[PDB]
Amino acid sequence: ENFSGGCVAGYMRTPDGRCKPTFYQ
Repeated sequence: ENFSGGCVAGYMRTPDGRCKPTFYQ
């Protein structure tokens, strides 16, 4: 439900329609 939408900072915006965290330590 509403998978995409407004994401937060640090969440790479995939070019398909999703959000992924980029906390590479």
